Amino acid sequence: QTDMSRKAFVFPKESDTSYVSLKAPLTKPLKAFTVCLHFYTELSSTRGYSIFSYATKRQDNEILIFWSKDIGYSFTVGGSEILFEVPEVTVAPVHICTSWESASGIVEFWVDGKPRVRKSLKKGYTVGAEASIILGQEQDSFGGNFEGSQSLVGDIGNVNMWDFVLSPDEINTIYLGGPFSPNVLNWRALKYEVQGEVFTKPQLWP
Amino acid sequence: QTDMSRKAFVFPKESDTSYVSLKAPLTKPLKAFTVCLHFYTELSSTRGYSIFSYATKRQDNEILIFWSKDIGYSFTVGGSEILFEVPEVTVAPVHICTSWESASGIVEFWVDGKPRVRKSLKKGYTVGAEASIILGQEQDSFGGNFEGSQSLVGDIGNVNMWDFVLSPDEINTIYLGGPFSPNVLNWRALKYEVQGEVFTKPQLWP
Amino acid sequence: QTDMSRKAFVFPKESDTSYVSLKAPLTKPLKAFTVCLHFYTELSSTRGYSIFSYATKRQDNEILIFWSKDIGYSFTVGGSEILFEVPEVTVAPVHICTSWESASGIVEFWVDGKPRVRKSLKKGYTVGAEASIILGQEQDSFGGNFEGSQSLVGDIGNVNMWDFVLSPDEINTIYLGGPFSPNVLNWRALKYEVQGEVFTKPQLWP
Amino acid sequence: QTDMSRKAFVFPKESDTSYVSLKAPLTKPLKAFTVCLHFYTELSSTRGYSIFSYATKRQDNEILIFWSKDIGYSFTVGGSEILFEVPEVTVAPVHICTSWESASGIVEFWVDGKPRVRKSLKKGYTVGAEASIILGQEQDSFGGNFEGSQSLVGDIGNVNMWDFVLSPDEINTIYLGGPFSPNVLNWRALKYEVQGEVFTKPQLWP
Amino acid sequence: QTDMSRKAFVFPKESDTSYVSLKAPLTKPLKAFTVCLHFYTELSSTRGYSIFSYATKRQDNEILIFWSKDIGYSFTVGGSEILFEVPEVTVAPVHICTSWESASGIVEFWVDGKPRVRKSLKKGYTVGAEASIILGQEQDSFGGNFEGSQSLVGDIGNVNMWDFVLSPDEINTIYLGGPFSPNVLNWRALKYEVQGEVFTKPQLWP
Amino acid sequence: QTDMSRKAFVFPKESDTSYVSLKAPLTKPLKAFTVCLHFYTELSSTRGYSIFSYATKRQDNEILIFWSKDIGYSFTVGGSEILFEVPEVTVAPVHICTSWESASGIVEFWVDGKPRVRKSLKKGYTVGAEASIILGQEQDSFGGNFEGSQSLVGDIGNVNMWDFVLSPDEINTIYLGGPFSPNVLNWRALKYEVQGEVFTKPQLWP
Amino acid sequence: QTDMSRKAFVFPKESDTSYVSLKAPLTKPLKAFTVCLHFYTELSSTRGYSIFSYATKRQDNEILIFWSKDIGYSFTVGGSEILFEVPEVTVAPVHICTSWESASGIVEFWVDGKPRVRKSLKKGYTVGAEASIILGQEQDSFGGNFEGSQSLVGDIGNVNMWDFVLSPDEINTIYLGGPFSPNVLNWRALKYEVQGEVFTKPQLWP
Amino acid sequence: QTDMSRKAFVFPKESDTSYVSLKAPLTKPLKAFTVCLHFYTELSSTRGYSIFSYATKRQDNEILIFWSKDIGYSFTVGGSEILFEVPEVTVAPVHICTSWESASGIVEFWVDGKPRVRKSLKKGYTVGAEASIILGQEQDSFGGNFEGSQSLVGDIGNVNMWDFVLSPDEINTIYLGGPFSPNVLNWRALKYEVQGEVFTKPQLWP
Amino acid sequence: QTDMSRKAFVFPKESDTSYVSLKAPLTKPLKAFTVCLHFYTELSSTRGYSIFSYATKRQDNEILIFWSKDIGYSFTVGGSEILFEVPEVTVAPVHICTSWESASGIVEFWVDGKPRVRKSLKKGYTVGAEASIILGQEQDSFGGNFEGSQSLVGDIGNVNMWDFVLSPDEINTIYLGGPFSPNVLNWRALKYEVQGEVFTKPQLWP
Ligand SMILES: [Ca+2]
Ligand SMILES: [Ca+2]
Ligand SMILES: [Ca+2]
Ligand SMILES: [Ca+2]
Ligand SMILES: [Ca+2]
Ligand SMILES: [Ca+2]
Ligand SMILES: [Ca+2]
Ligand SMILES: [Ca+2]
Ligand SMILES: [Ca+2]
Ligand SMILES: [Ca+2]
Ligand SMILES: [Ca+2]
Ligand SMILES: [Ca+2]
Ligand SMILES: [Ca+2]
Ligand SMILES: [Ca+2]
Ligand SMILES: [Ca+2]
Ligand SMILES: [Ca+2]
Ligand SMILES: [Ca+2]
Ligand SMILES: [Ca+2]
Repeated sequence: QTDMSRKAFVFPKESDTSYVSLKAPLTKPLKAFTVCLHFYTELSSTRGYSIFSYATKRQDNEILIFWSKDIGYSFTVGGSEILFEVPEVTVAPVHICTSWESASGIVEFWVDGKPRVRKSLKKGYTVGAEASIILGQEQDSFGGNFEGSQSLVGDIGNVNMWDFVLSPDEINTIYLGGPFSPNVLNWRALKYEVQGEVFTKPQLWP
Repeated sequence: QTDMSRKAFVFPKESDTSYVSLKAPLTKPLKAFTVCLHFYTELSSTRGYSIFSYATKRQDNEILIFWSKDIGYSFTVGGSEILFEVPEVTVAPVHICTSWESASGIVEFWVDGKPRVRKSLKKGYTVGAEASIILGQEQDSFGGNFEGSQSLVGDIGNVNMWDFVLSPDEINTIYLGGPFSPNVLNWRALKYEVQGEVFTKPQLWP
Repeated sequence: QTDMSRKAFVFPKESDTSYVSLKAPLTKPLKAFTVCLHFYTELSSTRGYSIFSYATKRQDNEILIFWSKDIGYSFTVGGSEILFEVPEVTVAPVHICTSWESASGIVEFWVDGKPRVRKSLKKGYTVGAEASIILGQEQDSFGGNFEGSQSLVGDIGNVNMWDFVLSPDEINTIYLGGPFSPNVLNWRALKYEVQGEVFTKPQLWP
Repeated sequence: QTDMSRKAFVFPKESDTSYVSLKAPLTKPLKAFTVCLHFYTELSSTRGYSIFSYATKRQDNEILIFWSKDIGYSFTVGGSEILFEVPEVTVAPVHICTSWESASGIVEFWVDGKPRVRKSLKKGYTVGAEASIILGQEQDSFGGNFEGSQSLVGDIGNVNMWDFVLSPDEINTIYLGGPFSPNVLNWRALKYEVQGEVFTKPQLWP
Repeated sequence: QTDMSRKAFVFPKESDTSYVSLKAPLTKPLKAFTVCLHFYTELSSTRGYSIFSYATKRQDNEILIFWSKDIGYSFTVGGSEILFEVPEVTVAPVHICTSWESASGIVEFWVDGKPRVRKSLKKGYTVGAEASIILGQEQDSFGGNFEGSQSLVGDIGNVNMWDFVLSPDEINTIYLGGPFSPNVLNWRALKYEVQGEVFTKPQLWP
Repeated sequence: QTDMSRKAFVFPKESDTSYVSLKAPLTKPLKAFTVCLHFYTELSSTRGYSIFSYATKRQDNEILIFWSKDIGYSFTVGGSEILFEVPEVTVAPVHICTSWESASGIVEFWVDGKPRVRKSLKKGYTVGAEASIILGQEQDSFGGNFEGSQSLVGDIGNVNMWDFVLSPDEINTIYLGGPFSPNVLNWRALKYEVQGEVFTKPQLWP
Repeated sequence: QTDMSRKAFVFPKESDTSYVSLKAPLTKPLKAFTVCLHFYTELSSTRGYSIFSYATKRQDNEILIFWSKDIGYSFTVGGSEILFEVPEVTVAPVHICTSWESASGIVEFWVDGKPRVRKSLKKGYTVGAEASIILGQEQDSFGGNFEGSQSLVGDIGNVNMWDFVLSPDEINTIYLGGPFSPNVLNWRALKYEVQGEVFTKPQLWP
Repeated sequence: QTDMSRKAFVFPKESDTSYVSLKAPLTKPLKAFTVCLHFYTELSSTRGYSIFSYATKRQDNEILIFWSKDIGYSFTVGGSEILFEVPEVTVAPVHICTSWESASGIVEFWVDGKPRVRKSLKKGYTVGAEASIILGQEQDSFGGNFEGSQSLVGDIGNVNMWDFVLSPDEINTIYLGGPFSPNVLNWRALKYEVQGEVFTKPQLWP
Repeated sequence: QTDMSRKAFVFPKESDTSYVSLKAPLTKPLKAFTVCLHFYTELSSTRGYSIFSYATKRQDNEILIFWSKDIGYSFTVGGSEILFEVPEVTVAPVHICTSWESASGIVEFWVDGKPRVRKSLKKGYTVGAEASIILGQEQDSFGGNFEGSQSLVGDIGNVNMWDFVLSPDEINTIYLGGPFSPNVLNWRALKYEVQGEVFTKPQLWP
């Protein structure tokens, strides 16, 4: 097993082929999820980029967190999308957590430990468990059809996924970094393979 | 009576049907009141929304705390309005306390523990005791005739009401959430009825 | 004598009839003085207003502390006037101390414990003891001829006066709320007469 | 959960009743750890005292940091003790960090950013996760059997725990106060209960 | 008031008659205080002496800061005592602050800007407001019964008293002589009476 | 000589006659100096003003610290000038230190304890000791020819002059007001002559 | 060797001739380096300037750290360049660390202890060992052809160089003034020739 | 060959089996050598220990750097011993360099960059090339017959060996750490075999 | 008169005949004085020696500064004596200032710029102005009867006398050698006569 503790994937150039693919142990479909990660990029002013691409064979945008230029975070489940407008962006490593509960469709979006207002999305939908989870690229087909103009350039790490909505107090722990253990996707117990020009480096963020 | 502590009502979509109705065990018509609440919504940039609607058969806007777009807090008692103009509104959870006394008609409006200047309103009025207290909607009938364009979207919680003007010292403790005991309307002992899509979730705020 | 400690005069409407007259014991002409007060008004958004009027039978602006629109504090003694041009004004209680010495005419203006540059005004003048001290109105005759366009709206309190120039240390103890003994006009021992709609309420400012 | 930054627990009298109990919801057993803390006491010449007591139900001294009078720091894991002799200790706040690695049993003790020599302890052992973590007292049973002659008298704070061995350059960051993310026990995000006479005060140490 | 700034009471010879009485405008009974002062004396290697003696009519040792031969500072409140043992003493001006809080009885003793360990004393007591404050002597009645063997011989100055516990940040400013405003007993505005052989000299200590 | 501690010269009106002349007990020509002073003036946005005018019969601008409108500080030695442009000036008391060394011509300028970049001026020059040092005016003869447009209005004090370049650590303590001994011009021991409307007052800055 | 600790090279004038040449007997060609330094200059808003110019006989820009006007830090290795655009330059002493690893070509750029995003440069290149390191000038031939329009004006110090990439924790140690051991270029152990008008002065920066 | 940069060998237990054997590519008999190393041990006050054991087939103490209890560093070549008395020894890592020259027998012994007095040992002797270099043990045969009472308990690292006398200037760089290239035994490029309980850890010294 | 600046009298040999006698332009009997001088001698562990001897026809010990072996500085006025005990003397040049005031009897004694505690002596006495000042001998008659066992051996210089008590500030400048103007006895303007073996030499102290 690989323990990524204090290590981040570095995607130091724009390309369509540098990416890492993550394997979840998940088999049953998701009635809820929380995903959290650190990322650090310069792109935000220049262009949009894919942060986190979760594609099932039914749907290439089954979970997508997308920075949209001059807009903010696009959050999409099942191809349906909502925006958390971010009007001023700062060159610092940013930590996000995003939780989606099917039963109500409530999306919480958390940036550096601050919550966004709970929006509604895709109430009653079910996320498929058979997924190609890709970091560094946007996939428009199951595990493929990357576009360089949507690649992440820079750092991504601490990528953790839960099959349930974390409470606010939990998320405070994640941000400050107290003890936690994910069950869908564990940074400390990460099954992954790396394709293209991708490096593991010490994380820049504490 | 439910201890709603740590929990908030989530109004995740614009609708004309999602509201919670709060039941006051209130006998005497109000010579004075204090209402305090947290809310968190992004609409402030976008449109007006009803924070707190208190209606009676003779008067639908018997108390209205209303965000008016690009203006700030409308405060109404008995159909008469005053404004606490807010030139710029943070996308953060806002705690407001508002207190009105019939003998003087002084309104104190408090935002996040900071007092606005006292303003006169409706000296010698007397607020009807038998009232429809609606969260999430503005109301024009006794308990209905809502408007989608004025529904709150996002969170409302810690809704406490006193039949008297708290001194500044109490209002400090409320903003701290220190030891206090409402008597008209107690979040720790809320009697309420929920209609439409309204969800009770962990509050996003201290 | 009334101990006004912790209490403020509230002028919640503009009128030319609401004023509180302060009775000084002073019988000997002032060759120097200091006047400190807390006030709270949003009128700065709107118009000029009298903070503090001190009229003698001869001269109605014997001491005037006046907010001049787009300018700031207009300090005039014996009808002659100086500006402390204030670049930016905010919705906060403001504590001012202003002291004048005949022997040199040095005016010191202190705002929230920050000194303005010393200016000379009316060197060699002498201020008459037989005066009418009015809060809430600018005063153009010994007890009257008020203008609504110049009234105070909101809060005035801690109105203390000395017949000598306080030192910088002494002023710091006023602002930080230490012990002091005003010998002309004592908030803790105020002889005063409310007229019209003026209220005594707890000071909003700590 | 409370942010304890800048604050310390004060245990101002010898007793067996005053303690604070820290919650670490660890799931996986600790194969390695680092614990760092600030403490301030004058007992060091009078008697021994428990700095940091970690107890499992099988083992009450599962991690103990103990000052042995006229000896120095006692570091025990799984009930076996090693001494870091300290021929004199001054009346000053002392920052200690101690790391233990199962894979080697190397114990690394740091006092005010100076390492002691590395020593071997409990090579191949494993520390149980379900534990009672106590400040101010020494445990002789899980969560209890405190003994006044072993209580801390004085201050303890900045209690941070990692489930891995910090490198020497990381420990300098802690000592110098650079940013860090404790993965087990986070002072910024501390979950605790207080029992008996214990107070939260501003830290005396920088 | 006298501005004592940079001036010290010199008690150059042993006597039982020479003392300074300090008048505090104090009427509320003190739930907490800070005493800070400079003193300079040879006696420390020879006999005990009163540093700072505060008496009420019911208690001659209401607050006492006493040097005890071969022991150190004795801090006593309401007649109950604790020792801050000073193992070895040198001939230099020493700046002390002492803080006491009723709500916990924590005594903070500060020597030249270094904190002693927090100790417990007289929790829940209250210090009487009507007091005789004497420098140079230890009083056993309200203002008398001095003893020559307990008199201070040497320099005392910068006697500042607060009715509240200064935070450590503050106290550093004190010891640096940063801007500070004592609200109970202020050097820069000292109301005092001298009896016998006490001289006002330039302070030796910077 | 006078100890001017905690006192400032006040130049409360614009004139050409009000100035104070400071006498340097100096006989040997200066190969280096440090001059530090506090001043407080509104003029900064209106017009230029002389801060510190040092003239000799050879050279009326032998040292000139001069505010040039919208430029900032002019520092001139021997009539040759360098600028420390200050793009925004604010109404606050400002402490400057300026240092000149002949052996290198390095000018250190310091504002409120922050150093400007070292610039070179007048390498190898030597400054005459027989000088008229005038505050409040720019002198264009040895001791006269003032210009009202160049007078200081406001306050100047703590003028301390050294015949050597203070190290940065020294200049730090000055700004803190640690103990220091200026050997050319000492505010604790100032010999001065006051001409016209100039007052000694308590200094407004801390 | 000379210990430059606490000392900076001052380049107080624009010149083509003022430089210091630093000697490293670097034997092995660099597959990695870190260079860290403090510099202080006002030119940032005026024009570009060379910070750190390292040349080999084959390549005049073998390592160059260059401020480029209204853009920021030009980092080039082997004549290939990347930009860390800086939109808004404080005039304050700035600490930078830059590291380059051949194996990846990852450039880390750190400004006042905060990392820029990692960028790719010259993957697989090797930096020549026989090199001339110039402070104060940009060199276009192995040891000359300096352009005064590119000279640094201001301070350079703490110039430490490692032949390997420092971890983030090592860089926090450098910036916080912790203990470090440079294996290529050592301010504590610096061997250099001053040429032209360069002075050694105490550093203006902590 | 391994780069042991920033790593140390750790001997955390007293044993006669834990050692590392260093394989010098030494082709020729040594007329001169320098050996420099960092080591860190408590034993110095307890008992003697081998630092650096060089044995040829002919001579088991061909070079031995030995801490003999209460004396200090025993330096012996060819079985002939000189003592550098170290009367006070401390718990700090100690960097030693030691050089011996056949042509003169002058031994330079350097402790933390301080030279001991030069001493004569074994003039004209010639050290054999066929040598077992052992760290952690003192060998009485070629590669064997260790004694647990002479083992190093603690850290050793930066083992660099030159077949020539380093000048003092070189030694300085060694101690501070600038660029150097050893030709007999290179820590940057080390061939070593590990026997028993020996660990490689991050070095504790900077 | 001779400017003796930078020069000291050297008394290289014990004798009862070597002295320098200093002539005071002093006529009014001293109500107060300060004397400051540098001396350097190794006798302090051998025997007592006269530092400074002031005689009148009526009183040979009118002012005596005397080192009394194992005690310290004997200071006597009118034959009344106080000791400033020195715990351990050091072999270095020492600067003392000692000052006396009749009106209070207070003695200030300064050693190397550090004040001793003020001690009372001879209050209300007056020192005779018709005086013989001798350096190098203790005089038991008006200008004679010296004792070799009391002679100074070594150096004395910078002997300055004021008819008044210098402030602490002033004494600092002395010790630093800032500009100062003695009015009783001026080393820059010295009248002296020399008998026996005394030499003028460059001063050893800085
Ligand atoms: Ca897609
Ligand atoms: Ca795409
Ligand atoms: Ca309505
Ligand atoms: Ca409506
Ligand atoms: Ca008028
Ligand atoms: Ca009017
Ligand atoms: Ca136990
Ligand atoms: Ca026990
Ligand atoms: Ca007593
Ligand atoms: Ca007594
Ligand atoms: Ca001019
Ligand atoms: Ca001029
Ligand atoms: Ca070039
Ligand atoms: Ca060039
Ligand atoms: Ca052997
Ligand atoms: Ca052996
Ligand atoms: Ca005698
Ligand atoms: Ca004699």
